[PDB]
Amino acid sequence: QVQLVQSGADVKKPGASVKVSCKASGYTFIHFGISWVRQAPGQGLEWMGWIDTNNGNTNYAQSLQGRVTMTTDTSTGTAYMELRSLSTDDTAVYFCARALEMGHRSGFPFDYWGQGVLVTVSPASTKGPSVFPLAPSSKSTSGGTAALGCLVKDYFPEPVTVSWNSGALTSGVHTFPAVLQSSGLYSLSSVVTVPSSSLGTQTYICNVNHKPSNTKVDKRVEPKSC
Amino acid sequence: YELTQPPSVSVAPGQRATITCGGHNIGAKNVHWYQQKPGQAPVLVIQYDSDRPSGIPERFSGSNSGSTATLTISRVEAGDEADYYCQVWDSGRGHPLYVFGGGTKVTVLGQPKANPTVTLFPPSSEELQANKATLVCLISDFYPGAVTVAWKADSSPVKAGVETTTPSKQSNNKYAASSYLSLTPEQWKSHRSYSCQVTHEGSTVEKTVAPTECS
Ligand SMILES: [Cl-]
Ligand SMILES: [Cl-]
Ligand SMILES: [Cl-]
Ligand SMILES: [Cl-]
Ligand SMILES: [Cl-]
Ligand SMILES: [Cl-]
Repeated sequence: QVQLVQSGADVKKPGASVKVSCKASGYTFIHFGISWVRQAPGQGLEWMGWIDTNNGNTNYAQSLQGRVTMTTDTSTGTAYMELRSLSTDDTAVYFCARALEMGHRSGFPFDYWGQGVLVTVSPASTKGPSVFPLAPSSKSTSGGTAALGCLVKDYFPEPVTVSWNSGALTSGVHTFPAVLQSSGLYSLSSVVTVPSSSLGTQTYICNVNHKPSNTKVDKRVEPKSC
Repeated sequence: YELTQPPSVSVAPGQRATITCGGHNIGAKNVHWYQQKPGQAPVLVIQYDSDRPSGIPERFSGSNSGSTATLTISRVEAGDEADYYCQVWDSGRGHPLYVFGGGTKVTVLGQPKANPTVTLFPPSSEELQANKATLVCLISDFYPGAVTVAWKADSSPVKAGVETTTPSKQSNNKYAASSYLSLTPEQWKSHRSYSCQVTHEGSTVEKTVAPTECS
């Protein structure tokens, strides 16, 4: 069976370069080209370029002109993609894919793919979060339910974990995946839905843990003074 | 060359899924189709408009004519839930290229429809006092797990400063997603209101907050 095996990804600073590898096996390496395709988190597939493993032809996407270079090493059956002058816009999963030929009169489909590797571009050093309360509505004066939460802002790297009331509150909790801002810093939120009649009696504390910075925050979330 | 796909399709098991890919005279091109499940690389399911690679089930078919190419999954099965992408090659006036469509999220229905709950938090007093401001729009308890989020200042759409997460499952097996609008304190207090509008399965729910009102 055809296999394409990728490595070389890392966290990179803006301005740096990355070189991703794609090691092929199970077919005649020099008789199929290799395309490179990237996918920003939550977004679509974008073609970067293609290299002919037999003759060295390289065709690059116009939007990457000048800052991508593709090479191969026939002796090891490996293709490489170097991307220079990285910015936070380049955070993406990078795939290689087998594509027989691409030329002025042909463009074969991508019939086998590497697993994909994540390149994260950020200027940030390790940074603990700033935690702000997401207070329940001032209108939840009576019965029913009320949402409240914690906003966990501007940390690096992943991950953050959140509990409520030291793990005593689990029903109705959801901690969301993080967003990655153009600053290269992550943020997320955690929410819990509680009886609105508890808002004056029960304390609510979010327990935020960011192990990379050895930070723990216990943030009290109270109704608003207005 | 531009390829246009619908963002999402919902289909019941045993019914026909239709995924379109629009382009100018796309019927003069060959279209290839890919299937991608979470955390995985894409898989080629149709090549050259209508040809099934070896190993692709016969319920996948394709056609291409005029300005629309179509991937059809007949008698769709639960395991066919995935994102689907079309792709073409173009000679590029002497600089050849490939292009992908934006992708279509195909949900194969496996639980009851659930309309989203939307909760919009204004900037906290604490955050404002730190000279920052974040509107936090939390979207919960919905299915299918596909939404579009749109932000407004007063009545005017806002695109800059927005980050949105891809829906993922809650403890109760419904989906939730989150969206954020980052603003300066000055921007926050200089408009009458801000809104988060969530589109789900053809209809919309909007929540509004105001800097002068205790939400
Ligand atoms: Cl290597
Ligand atoms: Cl593309
Ligand atoms: Cl749609
Ligand atoms: Cl795969
Ligand atoms: Cl395969
Ligand atoms: Cl069948």
